[PDB]
Amino acid sequence: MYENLCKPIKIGNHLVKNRMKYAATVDNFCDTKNGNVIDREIEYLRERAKGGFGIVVSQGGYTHILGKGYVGQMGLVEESHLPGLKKLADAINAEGAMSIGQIMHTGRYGHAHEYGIHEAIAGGKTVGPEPVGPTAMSSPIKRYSPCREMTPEEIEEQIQAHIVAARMFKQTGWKGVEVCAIVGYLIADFLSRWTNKRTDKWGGSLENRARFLIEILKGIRKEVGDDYPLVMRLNSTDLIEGGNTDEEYIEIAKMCEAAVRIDLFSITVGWHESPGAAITAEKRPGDWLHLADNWKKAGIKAPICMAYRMNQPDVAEKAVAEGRIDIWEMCRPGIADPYLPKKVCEGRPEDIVTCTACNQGCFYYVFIDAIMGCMVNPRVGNEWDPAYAINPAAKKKKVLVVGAGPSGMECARLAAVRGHDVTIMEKSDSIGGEVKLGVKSPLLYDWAETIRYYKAQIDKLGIKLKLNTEATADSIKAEAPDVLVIATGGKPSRPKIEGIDNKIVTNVFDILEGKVKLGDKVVFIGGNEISIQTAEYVAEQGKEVTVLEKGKHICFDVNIFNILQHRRLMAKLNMKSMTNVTINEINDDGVEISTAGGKDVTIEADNVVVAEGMDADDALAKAVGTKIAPEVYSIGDCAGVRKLYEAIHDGYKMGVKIRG
Ligand SMILES: CC(C)(COP(=O)(O)OP(=O)(O)OC[C@H]1O[C@@H](n2cnc3c(N)ncnc32)[C@H](O)[C@@H]1OP(=O)(O)O)[C@@H](O)C(=O)NCCC(=O)NCCSC(=O)c1ccc2ccccc2c1
Ligand SMILES: Cc1cc2nc3c(=O)[nH]c(=O)nc-3n(C[C@H](O)[C@H](O)[C@H](O)COP(=O)(O)OP(=O)(O)OC[C@H]3O[C@@H](n4cnc5c(N)ncnc54)[C@H](O)[C@@H]3O)c2cc1C
Ligand SMILES: Cc1cc2nc3c(=O)[nH]c(=O)nc-3n(C[C@H](O)[C@H](O)[C@H](O)COP(=O)(O)O)c2cc1C
Ligand code: SF4
Repeated sequence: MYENLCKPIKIGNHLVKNRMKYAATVDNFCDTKNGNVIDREIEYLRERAKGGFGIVVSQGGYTHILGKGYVGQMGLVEESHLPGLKKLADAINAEGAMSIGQIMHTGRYGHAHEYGIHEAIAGGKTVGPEPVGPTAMSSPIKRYSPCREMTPEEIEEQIQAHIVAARMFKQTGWKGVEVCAIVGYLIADFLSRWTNKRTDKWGGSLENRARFLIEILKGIRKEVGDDYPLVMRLNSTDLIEGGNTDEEYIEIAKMCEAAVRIDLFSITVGWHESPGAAITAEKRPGDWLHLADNWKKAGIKAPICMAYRMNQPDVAEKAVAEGRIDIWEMCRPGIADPYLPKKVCEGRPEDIVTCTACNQGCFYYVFIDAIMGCMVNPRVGNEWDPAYAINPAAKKKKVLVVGAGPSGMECARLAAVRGHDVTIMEKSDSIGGEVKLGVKSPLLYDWAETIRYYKAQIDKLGIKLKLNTEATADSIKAEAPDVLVIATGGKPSRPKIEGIDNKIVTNVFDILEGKVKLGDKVVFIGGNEISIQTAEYVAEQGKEVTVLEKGKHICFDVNIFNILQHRRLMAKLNMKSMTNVTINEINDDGVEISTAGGKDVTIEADNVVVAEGMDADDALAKAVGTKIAPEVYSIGDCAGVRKLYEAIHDGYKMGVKIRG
């Protein structure tokens, strides 16, 4: 089934069992006080190695405190870091994965001041805690603070720190070393003409900008020796106006191959300051592969790997078959499903927990300096935690799950995996709940992969699925289960708006279930994530859509990464939006609003969607109490409206805790 992806490959002298590589992922799982590797990190990475990845990369470790860019970033500076690095290599290696350690000074993106640092020693001098770069400059975005210009002594010290980092990996049993020269971190800062205005030997010509990197590479090669695998990450495109050209990145790669033997090139897209889409759902699998072709035709010797929205095994298999890339590299597909390679090579891709590119538990949580999680994978960061262990149930119980939404389906899946006798009662003709409605939205196409996964799991686990079956107090009593799990989700709210009872008024459920025929002018009251995604579905059908928000911003419940993707799509779809508006009335003609400036205006509509929020659909839970069955639980939105992350996590927590 996946002959090309499951084919072995030599990386330097080391033979890798397949073409699937798990990419570097800073997750804030390391000790925030000192950069030490701890059990949370060991177990996270051990699971990707158990999952069958041929190559497992560590997160990028800072070579100096000023280069620490995440609250729990791994350190590569002191002798005290060596024990944890050994423990991490042993855990990855024992699984038969090639352990590769990554070196990553975050440069201009450093946040030492926020991590309780007020002073440090750099280039033999006491300096402030500000981030460092080849040139003193500011960032076009708030997140990153103005950087200080490194002295040549600081530049020389960093080459030495990179060599030391490489030595630390080799002595602790790591099978290879990866130099992170991407996305706007320190090396990428010296490489790009946008960030490097230096007039000495470290900037100017392309060779001068590449000198820091070449010196780091030459230094590492001399230290680790000729037989040790030395790999690297380099941009194929920075998506920065005034940055380096795509051909320039190829010329840099050729400078690297000419100085040291490079055993693998990981090719990347964008900088964190890039205004364009790189990793969102706007990018489909294979949208970046032409870049790999250009590296191949330029004559790059070393094997090449590429990630960047490559979440589909069929797209990657073809890419490797055609020799476009030698290795399918991935980060978020491996966060979502650490067993993706084991599933690919056993020929069971219907079992894959696909990454939906929601950027919540991964990108968002890490950038807001929180412990990394995952929407579709509740085990992310919890692999080390005994409360998340999946153990067979001693005595089998009759488990009744009410509702085939994501919380109910995750609970049912875990309870059946652990050996319970599980039944799901679903009031509609299909599974998925609000996920089934959401999949109609332009950016939520990968939600069909979530429906596919659960449908295949229910089948395989022998869960008794009862569709078109509304659970009532009497049908529960007839079923007589040992455990009742209520997962009836949420329902659109009905705020106290004048003229809400008007026939022009509809809701998000009616739109997405096809229970309403819409006109040409459609007006949405509410600017939350759900309202926006239903509005985007309506506008994509070539209709005139206006979104009215009483609060200060639209997409107020949307994470920082997805905010941009909605701005781009609402512009492309010619969508109108108004914030700080007072909704006065809904009438036959549309909705009467008063702006914050005091202007009374009529928003003309054929349909008015009242989408201000969701209420818990808890009527069943209130009707039956806590005594209808020996154990009664409410999970997901019916227990209090939250979002998908909390629904899938509630489901998992419920499924693992059902006792025997
Ligand atoms: C989520 C951000 C990281 C930060 O956003 P934030 O809201 O925190 O920005 P800020 O607080 O500074 O406010 C700036 C304003 O501009 C907007 N904005 C922020 N970043 C922007 C941007 N990059 N382009 C255009 N506009 C941007 C933002 O919505 C906001 O609007 P406002 O609320 O009305 O003031 C954002 O810059 C962003 O999504 N950038 C694109 C990320 C990207 O594609 N990177 C390359 C692919 S990922 C990659 O290769 C990589 C490599 C190493 C990594 C290591 C660790 C973690 C991730 C890594 C990823
Ligand atoms: C258009 C849209 C877009 C969204 N976008 C996002 C997003 O981008 N990010 C995010 O985090 N969240 C998003 N959400 C919210 C997210 O989908 C929900 O939070 C999540 O589905 C809640 O899961 P749940 O299992 O608790 O409930 P539900 O998904 O609502 O499932 C409940 C299920 O129970 C069934 N049911 C109800 N009563 C009974 C009964 N008595 N007997 C039997 N079955 C019954 C229903 O038919 C349904 O299948 C979106 C929702 C919608 C509608
Ligand atoms: C939470 C998170 C942390 C990341 N940390 C690193 C890192 O330490 N080093 C690195 O080179 N890339 C890092 N990346 C980038 C990924 O390795 C990957 O190249 C990128 O997310 C695109 O691939 P994908 O679509 O498979 O996720 C990170 C990405 C995420 C989601
Ligand atoms: S949190 Fe969302 S984007 Fe990140 S790995 Fe999980 S499903 Fe993918």
